[PDB]
Amino acid sequence: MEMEKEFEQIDKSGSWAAIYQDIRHEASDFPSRVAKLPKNKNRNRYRDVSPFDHSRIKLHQEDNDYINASLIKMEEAQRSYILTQGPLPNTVGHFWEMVWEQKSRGVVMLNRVMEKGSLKCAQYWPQKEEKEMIFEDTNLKLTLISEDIKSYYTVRQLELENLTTQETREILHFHYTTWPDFGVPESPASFLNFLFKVRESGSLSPEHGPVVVHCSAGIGRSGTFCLADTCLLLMDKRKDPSSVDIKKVLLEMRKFRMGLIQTADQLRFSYLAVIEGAKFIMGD
Repeated sequence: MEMEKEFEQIDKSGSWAAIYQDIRHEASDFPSRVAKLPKNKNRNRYRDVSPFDHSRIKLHQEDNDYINASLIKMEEAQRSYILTQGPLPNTVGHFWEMVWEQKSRGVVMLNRVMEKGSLKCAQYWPQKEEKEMIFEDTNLKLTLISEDIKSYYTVRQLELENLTTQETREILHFHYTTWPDFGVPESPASFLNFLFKVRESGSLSPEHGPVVVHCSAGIGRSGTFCLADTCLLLMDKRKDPSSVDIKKVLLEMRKFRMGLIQTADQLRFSYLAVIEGAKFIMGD
């Protein structure tokens, strides 16, 4: 079925939970043996969220190459994304090592450091120009260059230096600051505006390594971001845009990382975002 009318049919019939459970039943199951080794327990935020072995990002290190991060490679859309958890106190150095080694231009953050009175990720970037961060375990230096605070999101320019080679690179930090503590946003308008700002920066484009996207576990809000982006790109590429099946796209992405889209409310919100976004692209 098309999307917008499949949407009203699920709303009127109140069957979002049943659609979402079908997705959970059909989703791929692949091994995650490296994630579960004892030496990696303090490298995982949640015991039930792990990267598959076949798609995990490897650090270029001979001691321990493990990080909780996955490469989602979308062949028809010609887009790649790295989805990862919010860094932990003992993985902030690994996180920036990955950004460096994978040649990423942008980092997309969809959570606040504290939510619901608890810490959802480490304070992994500097908050003042004159107070830079040094990660001694991976030999990197990170400096805040500039910051632009808007009503729904903040964009930062960061400089990452590889202290071994003295090479430097500019990284863009796109921080969506207004996702509510409970539930999903009422309108997708600010999320779409945010997606378009990431796109306009070049961070999603083939002349760079894959964008790095995270929330707390790296599967819920993070899944909503890449699912919406990929669905809108396919609608631009194909002769028949109404052929894009958001459930099929989601199952394809779940071949590369488990658990993408965590609730039926996130599934409904993803539909809404693609539907509204397809009107603004045009023709408009």
